[PDB]
Order: sequence, then C-alpha cells, then structure tokens
Amino acid sequence: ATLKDITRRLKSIKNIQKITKSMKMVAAAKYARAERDLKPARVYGIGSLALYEKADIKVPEDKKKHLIIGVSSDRGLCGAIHSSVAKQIKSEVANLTAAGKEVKIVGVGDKIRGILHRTHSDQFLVTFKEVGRKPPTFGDASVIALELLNSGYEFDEGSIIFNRFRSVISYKTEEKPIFSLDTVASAESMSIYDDIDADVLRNYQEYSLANIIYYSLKESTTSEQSARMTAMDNASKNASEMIDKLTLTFNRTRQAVITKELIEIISGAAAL
Amino acid sequence: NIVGSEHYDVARGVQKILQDYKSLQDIIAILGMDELSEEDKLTVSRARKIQRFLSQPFQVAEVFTGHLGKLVPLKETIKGFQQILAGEYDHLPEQAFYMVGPIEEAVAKADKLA
Amino acid sequence: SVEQEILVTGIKVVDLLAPYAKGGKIGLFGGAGVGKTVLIMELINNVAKAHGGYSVFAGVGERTREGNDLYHEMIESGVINLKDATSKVALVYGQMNEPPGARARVALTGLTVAEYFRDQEGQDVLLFIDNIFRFTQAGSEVSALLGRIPSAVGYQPTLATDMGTMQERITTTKKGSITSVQAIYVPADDLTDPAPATTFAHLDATTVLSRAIAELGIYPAVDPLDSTSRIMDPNIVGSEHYDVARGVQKILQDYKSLQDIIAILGMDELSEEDKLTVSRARKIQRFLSQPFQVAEVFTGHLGKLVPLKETIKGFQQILAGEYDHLPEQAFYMVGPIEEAVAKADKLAEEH
Amino acid sequence: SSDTPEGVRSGAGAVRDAGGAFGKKEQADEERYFRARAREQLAALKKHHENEISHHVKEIERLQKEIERHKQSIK
Amino acid sequence: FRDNGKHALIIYDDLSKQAVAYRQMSLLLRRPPGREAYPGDVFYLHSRLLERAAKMNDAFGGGSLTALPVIETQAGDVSAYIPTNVISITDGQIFLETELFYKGIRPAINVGLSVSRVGSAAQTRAMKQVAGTMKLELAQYREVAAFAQFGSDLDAATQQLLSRGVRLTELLKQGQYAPMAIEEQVAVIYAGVRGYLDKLEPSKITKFENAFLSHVISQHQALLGKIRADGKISEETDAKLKEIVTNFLAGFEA
Amino acid sequence: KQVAGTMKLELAQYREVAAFAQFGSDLDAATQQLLSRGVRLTELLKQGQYAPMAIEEQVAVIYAGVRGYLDKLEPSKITKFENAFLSHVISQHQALLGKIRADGKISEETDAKLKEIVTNFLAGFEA
Ligand SMILES: Nc1ncnc2c1ncn2[C@@H]1O[C@H](COP(=O)(O)OP(=O)(O)O)[C@@H](O)[C@H]1O
Ligand SMILES: [Mg+2]
Repeated sequence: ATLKDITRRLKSIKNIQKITKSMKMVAAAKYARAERDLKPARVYGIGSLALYEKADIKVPEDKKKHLIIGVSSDRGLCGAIHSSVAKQIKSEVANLTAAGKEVKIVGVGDKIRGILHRTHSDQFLVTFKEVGRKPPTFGDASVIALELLNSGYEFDEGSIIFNRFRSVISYKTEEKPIFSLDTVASAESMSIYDDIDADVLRNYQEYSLANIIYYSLKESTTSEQSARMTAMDNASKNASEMIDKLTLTFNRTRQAVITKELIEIISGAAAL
Repeated sequence: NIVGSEHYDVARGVQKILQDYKSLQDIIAILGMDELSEEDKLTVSRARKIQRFLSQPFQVAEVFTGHLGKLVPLKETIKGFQQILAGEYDHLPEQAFYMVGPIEEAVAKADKLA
Repeated sequence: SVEQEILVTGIKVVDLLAPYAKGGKIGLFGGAGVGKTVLIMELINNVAKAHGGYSVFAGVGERTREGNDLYHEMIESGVINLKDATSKVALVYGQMNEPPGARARVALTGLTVAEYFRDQEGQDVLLFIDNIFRFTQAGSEVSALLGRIPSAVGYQPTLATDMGTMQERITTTKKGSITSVQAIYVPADDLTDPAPATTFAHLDATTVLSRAIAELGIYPAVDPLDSTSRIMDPNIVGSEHYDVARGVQKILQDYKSLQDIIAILGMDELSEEDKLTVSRARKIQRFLSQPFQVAEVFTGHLGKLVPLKETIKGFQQILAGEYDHLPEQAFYMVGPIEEAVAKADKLAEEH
Repeated sequence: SSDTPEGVRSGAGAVRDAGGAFGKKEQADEERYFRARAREQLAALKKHHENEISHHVKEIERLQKEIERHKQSIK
Repeated sequence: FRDNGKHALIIYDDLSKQAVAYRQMSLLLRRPPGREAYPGDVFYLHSRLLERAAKMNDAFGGGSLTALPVIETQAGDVSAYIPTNVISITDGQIFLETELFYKGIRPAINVGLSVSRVGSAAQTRAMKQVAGTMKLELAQYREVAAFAQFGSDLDAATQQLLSRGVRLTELLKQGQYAPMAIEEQVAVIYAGVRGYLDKLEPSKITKFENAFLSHVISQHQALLGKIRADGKISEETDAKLKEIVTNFLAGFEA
Repeated sequence: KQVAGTMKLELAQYREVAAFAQFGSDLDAATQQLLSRGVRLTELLKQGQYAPMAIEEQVAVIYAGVRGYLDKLEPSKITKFENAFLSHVISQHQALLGKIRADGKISEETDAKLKEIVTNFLAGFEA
C-alpha cells in the first residue's frame, strides 16, 4: 500500500517480465529445430501405417494381459500436454478392467508417473527418466524397447498415447494400437504373406516396438516445445498489464507524499 | 454457542476455501491455471461456485433489471452451502449459481441450459 | 594522525570483508531485533579483555533492562572489580525513561571521559556507544518548542551541524588514539532516512546487519554485499586477503541473478555449471555464520574465535572445490574448516 | 517508463526481495532439491572416507617397495 | 503490587487511542504539529510508561509487573509512525495476522515472525523437552512447505517431514475462553512429536484431542500430578506415557 | 575519436542481448557473437586504483580489443594480457608512443605498424 510496498512489488514484476521474454527466445529456437527433424521421421511412420492398410488387423475378442504406454518430457511449463495424456489414460483403464483383462502401465518420462502415482500406483512395470532434456533420438527408443523385454511380462495387446503435432497453437492427443502376440499377428490377412515363420514374426514385430516408440518421440517433443513458446508469450503479455497498472498507482502514491510532507511544514511554520 | 454449532462450521469453512483462492492469484495471473496441482484445481473451481452463490436479487431492484426479488430463510442457506462444500454439485457449471435465491433454483437454472 | 593498521576481532565477516583499524571509527547499522546489542557485547568480550588500554560504554537512551545485564555480565568476567582498583571500563547511562533534553547530552558526557584518556594521559582508548540515533532523535523532540520551522521529514533544521560538532571530537590525534564502536538504529529498516544517511561519512567501517538474512537463521546477520571498509586495499591487508574477499562478494552477487530464474524454471532445469554456483554460494553463506560466545544461553552451542590465518585459508578452499563433496549442514555454525569435516562424519555415522 | 534515468528501474534479485508468492515458491523449491542431494552425499561418505585411507595405504605400499630396493642395495 | 511484593499484569487496549487523545489535546493548546500532526514527544509519551514494567531484585521484594500493550495497525503495515516507536521499546512481539485467521489458524499467531527475547528461557523444564524439538520440527516445516503445485514424488525424502507439521499445526489450534494447563499441554504435545499421530487423518486431530484430554483427566489424574510437581518428564514418567497414547490409539476410532 | 566510435556502438549492442547470456547456448551465431565481443571490451575497461594512464597508451590497449585481437582468449586472461601488452610497448616501443602524442592522429603508417606488434605478441604470450 505505502510507497515502499508498491515499489518492491513493481520491481519484482519488472524482473519476471525480462525472464519470460528471454525464455520465449530460447524456446523459439528449440521449436525451430524440432520442426525440422520431424519431417524426416514423418516418412518413417509412413511405413508402419502402410502395413496395416493392406492387411487390416484388429484385436479380436479378449486378452489375458495388456499394456499402456504414455510419453512425455520431464519439464513443466507447457500448459496442457501432460494432463492431456494422463486423463486419456484413466479414460481407458476404467473402460477396461471390466472385460476381465489385466492391465499394467509403463510411463516413459517423469511427469506421467507424477500424476498417476496416487491412484494407479500398482500397475507399473518400470519407469524411465531423463527424457527430452537433450533432443530425443533413435537409440533412446532402443533403451525403452530393450528393457521392456527384460521384464518377464508377456503382453498380448497394448497401445501408446502421444500428442500428434498439428500447428503452433494446436496439438491433438491421439492413440495407436499395438499387436504384440504372434496369435493376433497371424490372422486371415496374413494368409497370402510368405516365408516369415512364427520365429520370424517373433523378430519382425519386436523391431516395430522400437519403431513405434521412435515415432512418438518425435511428435511429443515438438508439441512440448511449441507450447512452451505460446504459454510464455502469455506470461509476458500478462506482465505488461500488471506493471502499467502499477506504474499509475505508484505515480499517484508518489505525488501524494510530496503533498503530505509539505503541508506538515506549511502548517508547522504558520503555527509558530 | 450462539449461531449454532452446525452453522458456525459452514461459516468458518467457507472463509477457508475463499482465502485459498486469494492466496494463489499471483501465480494464476502470471503463469496460468494449467500449472497447478489437482487438489488446488478444486479449491479454485469450488470457490468460484461460492462467490456466485452469494449474489441475490433484491426486492427494491425489480424496477432496474426486471428480475423477481427473492427472500431466502436461514435454514435453506446452511443446507445449500454444505452441498457445495461436500462436493455434490461439482458437475453443474458456474453460470447456474448466479443471481438465484434458494439452492433449488441453481439446479433449475442448470436444467435450462443443456 | 594519518596511519592505518588492521584489527582482528575473531569474526569471519568482520575480519574477512570489512576489517577494522586500530584507531578507526566503526558503525553498526541495521533495524530493530537484528543483533546489535549482541554483536556489540561480543566485541566487548573479544577485544576489550585482551586489550591494554581502557574502554567506555555510554548508554544514550536504551532499555534499562539491557543496562543491568552488562553491569552484571562484566562483574563475573573481571572487567569490573568492586573491591580493588583494577577495573578497566567506565559506564555512562541515561536511558529511554528520561526527558528528551537529557537524552541529547549523554553522547557528550561519554567522549569527555573518553578524551582524558587519549589527550591527557597518552594512552589508547576504546569507545562503545549504544545507541547514537537517540542523540539526533531527541533533538527533534524540542525543535518547534524552541521556535524553529521544522525541516524535511520532521527533523530539526540543524541535523548535520549538531551531529558533526560531536563526531569530530571522536578522532585520533597525534597525542593518542581512539577506536570507536557505535550502534546506529535505522528507523523502520529505512537506510535512506536522514538520521542514518548523514552518519555514513563520520565512520571508517560500516557493518550493516540486514533482517532478510537473520530470518534464514544465519547469525551474525551481517550483509556481505553492503558492509565496506577503507583499508580493504591490496597494500595494507595483503594481496591474498584481498583476492579472497573479492571473490566471496563476487559469487554472492552471482547468486541473486540465479534466484530470479529458480522462481520460474525451478531447480532441476538449470545447467550443470550454474548448479555448482548455487551449492558453493550456499556453502559460503552458511560458513559466514559463526556461533558467538554470548549465544551460549540462546542456542546452546559452544563458542568459536577464529584466527585470521585460518579464515583466509578456509574460504580459499570452498571457492577452489576442495569441499564439493559434503552436505551443507556441516558448514552451519562451526569455526575453522577442519570442524566442518568433523561434522560430516558424525552425520554419516548416525545415518 | 524505463528508457530514461528519471524513470525508475529494478535491481537484480528483487523477486525474493518482495516476499510474495514467487519469493516463497523459490525459497521452498531450493530446499526440496538440496535436501535430497544431502543424502546422496551423506551415504557416499562411507566409501570415500575409506578410500582416502586406501590411497594412503597405496602410498605406504609404494614407499615400502622403495625401502625394499634400498635394503637389497645395502645387502 | 510490584512495590510491595506481588506480581501484576496490565493490558492497554489500546495504545493507538492514547495517541490521538494527545494529538487533539495538544493542538488546541497551540503547540506546533510534527509528523501526521503528532506532537514532538509521542516517543516520550509511550517510553515513560513502558519502563515501569520492572522485575525487582529480591532485597526489595522481588515483585514483577508484566505488560501487554495492544496496538491496532492500518492494513497490516508495521512501518507506520506509532507502531515502530513501540516495537523498539518491548522485548518481544506476537504478530497476529488475517490470512492465518481465515485459512484456519486461530489464534492467528505468525510463529515465524513472533520473535521474543526469551526472558532467560524460563519456559519450564518439561516443556523444554517437547517444545524444544517442536520448535525445530516446525521450523524445518516452514522452509519447505509452500508449493501448492506438486510434480514429483519423494515420500521417503520430503513427505515424511511435512506430515509432521500438519499434525503439529492442527494441534496448535484452540477454542475460546477455555484455556488449558501446562501438564495437560505436555501430554498432548508428547503424542504429536513422538510419531504417535502419523496414522490418523488431519481432519480428525481436533476430534482426537478432546477425547484424549477427557481420558487423562478422568482416568490418569495421578500421572499428571507428577509432571506438575517434579517439573520434568522423568524416564520412568516417559515409560508410563508410552502405553497410554498407544492404548488409546488402539481403541480411539472403532 | 577513431577507436571509440567503433567501441561505444558495440558495447551498446551487447546491452540489448544482455538478458540472453544467463541460460544460453541454443541461440544464433550472431547473438552468440555479441555475447563474445561485448565481454572482452568490458574486461578492458577495468582499472586499478591510483593508476592513471597516458592517452596514447590507452589508444594501444583499446586498439587490441575492438579490432579483433582478443576473441581467441579466455576472459580471465584478458586482464593479464593487457598488463603484459603495455609493459612490452612502453620499453621496447617508446619511439611509437611519442608519434601519437605529437601527431595526434593515427595515420595509416602507424595503423599498419601496430598490426605487426599485436599479432607478433599474441603468438608468444600464452605460456
Ligand atoms: N547469536 C545470535 N545471533 C542472532 N540473534 C540472536 C543470537 N542470540 C540471540 N539472538 C536473538 O536476536 C535478538 C536480537 O536482539 P538484540 O540484539 O538484543 O537487540 P536489537 O533490537 O538492538 O538488535 C535477541 O532478542 C535474541 O533473542
Ligand atoms: Mg538493542
């Protein structure tokens, strides 16, 4: 209220105005590289989708076990990226666990496991860390897919959930299915398909697991950066409106203490 | 002992949820709603249903806006705030708690918009 | 007299960052409740018992409770002897239950006893005054009743004239010396007030206690980036003392530019070099704290008195990196750096 | 009103000078980091405090080998 | 009282209304105004009052005279003219706030800022044991417990300590015109710091207190009389209390 | 006038990008240049107490920084290099610190001679 308190509050938001305007210029370059890298890996996930157009495979009736995989970063200040994935995940395990199948989730990145450790603390195979601080790569998807086999859990149906980058403002959380037992992978559309054995279909589907995690390490990293730019512009616009309303309160409070101390002197002389 | 021990706990318990909405206005204005926890997106959405449920149409103000002046009794306000503190109306929007009398008009205004 | 010296008191913020001088003038700033009657009664223990010359304590308007401790804190400690003639202190006490014309002239009864020991006898004296803001402030209580027009914020129009009439009689001439330590109340923590800001020129050494530091438990509260001495000079204290205390102050001003980033980015977003800065700076901040001997009734710790040669060596190593492998709770409230590794072993045994 | 010496400006490290709800969002964030590094380093003080005797030990063995050489020279 | 042996206590409610009765009375006597039209000696007005609150030696009678001046401030600003002139006469303060009163801490005492020159630490011997550790366990709490937005999970590391504070914060709340005793205080504070409440819920500790307190005054009257008489909580007295909290916790909620 | 017209401008471009320097490595190579050149010129302007300099000696030191003969060095080695560049040019080149104190203006016959001093000292320094 007084003149000191208005100054120290106004001095604080002048700091926060600089930091968030620098932090937008940092994350404007990270998005500008992470826009470039995705279009090479756009044609990598062209191939694995093109498998399922000519051979239309579905999850037929029921499974004994299940997986749910959800990608994110470890970093905050991105708006609605992490809660657009965790709330999608709780929208399916409620939809499941009534058809009788057992579900066990794995969350790559720290921020998924932070949300889902108070209700879903029991369906965790493994957890990862240190995602997205350095740019994600393909060798990063071969550590997720290798430790997923040193686990013992036979899984016969799963899915992965990631944010499909649309534009600078807009992202869309989507899902994609995973066929992992050889039973569902060898069905009526696979009748024409030649020399691969059951032991070769053991080999081919496993490279698709390292593949389909790599397609979702290139989508959720661009959308996590371009929402770290847009949500920092709106912390910088919302700080310009708070100091211009605090300069005016400061200006009136500055003028009203010059007048206050001066009437104390004018009345101090004339009372003699 | 004077206002009755049931009323006194809806009194002090609705100031507690109102203070905690004020004590985060620094962070919501700069950063955003979306960088909060899940318990403190539930003292924000419950204390915006409580602010709106303190506005009442008066009898002398019918000539201004053309809305009927409402008088509520005492026992239908204590009963009507315990059903926002316990969390029974957490699906109704906040435009339904606004400028209504007793609490049954809030679910009726929520029934209108669909 | 023109010569400068050094003076070692035993404290790792005084002796490292704002060193005293034999014959200089020393002022203790800071608000209310930050540690000025403790820091001035600890220097009475440190210096004014291991001293050959005499001392005078002039109490210019303070609590009459606190004027009963120091009369009894120094009867059991040998500085006052009630039967023989070997006492080494003199007391002048006019307190804040006194009319405001008598709280303007115990500042002058002080440095009239503390001048006969310098001029007439050729001795060396120490001057302790608490508090000297009550000399100025009790001149504003009878200004308009005398018949003057009051100046700016309410003080008398003879502020810097009645003050400088007194603060020039506290000097070291060529017949003796005076080492003066004066406590200076800053009203409402406002340093730009006209009663403290006209006292920053009558002094060689300023030790400014802050309150935002003593709220973190750090004691003595002394601000590292606001204390200042004249003899911080690469030709009096040496070019090893100087390179240390200009790297302690340079890493603490590097801290504050990171604290505005932590409030938004959080701690686990920073790079690996800037994390090394915050850890050493918090190690240095905790190492500037030291348990005084007069906090043996407040905290229950035991007191230290660090020599100067160990003070320079200890801080030289935290900046180098030779204690990067310890917890911060070792460094809180120790003396020498060899006691700050004898705590990190007891914490690991009781784990 | 910042492109003028007359128009007021801010200092460095003023966010924690106010005392708001960003100065306490930062004073607590630093304790939630440097309390958990304080037991990564309190646990590894069992090993390297034995290693500094092991290095000293290493030196001792080295010096005894030199002594051995001298003893054989004398012989 | 004080000049004849006994012990007195005095409350000035309040001392911001003994100042505006001096500003008016001494403006109509044509005395020139100072700051905020207060006279020159408002500091001398309060100081010649608050120094009679003595503690005499034992060769005069040994009597005491405490004083508790109340001060109302505007908008919670403590840097005003009449507040700061009376902060620096008193040994310690009790800072009452508004956001403590409304969040739920009533009596709304800022225990962080309520400093006190402890008065030669005459707390008492048994309270030194349980509130010595309480003072540090609450101070450990306040450094680390101000996020309201969580992203990471460290239940072995942080969430154990902040669970000791909310059990000791909600213990500190009180009612009105029903003040406790000191050995009824040592018992209820014993059960909070010794881990005997971390398996409750914090919305039940205010209910846990009165059921506990009625059980000890009724069934354990000779227990509390050995804390008040002997001063300290002895090691065999530490033994007897170890069952009573756990026997009651075995059958509290059923 | 000749050297400070390039110096006052380039220490002014550093002030606009002075926020980026705290957490920055993912920036453009031009912005990473202004963080480089602007922190060498700041290290030149440090100066110890009670040491005034002659005018044509300051035209030697400032000629080293603003022309490009300090970018390949470490910023704690700038305040050492200046002191070692001055003591070499006072003693072994005193005839050229009186050809500026008399003529006043740096001619091209001196602008080509200081190029053969700084580069022929920047080699035999880092030891
Ligand atoms: N070693 C210490 N360092 C900092 N403060 C202390 C220490 N020991 C006690 N204190 C507390 O700090 C307060 C400082 O008040 P004090 O220095 O006596 O008066 P002033 O208001 O003149 O600073 C004391 O009330 C005391 O309770
Ligand atoms: Mg004092």
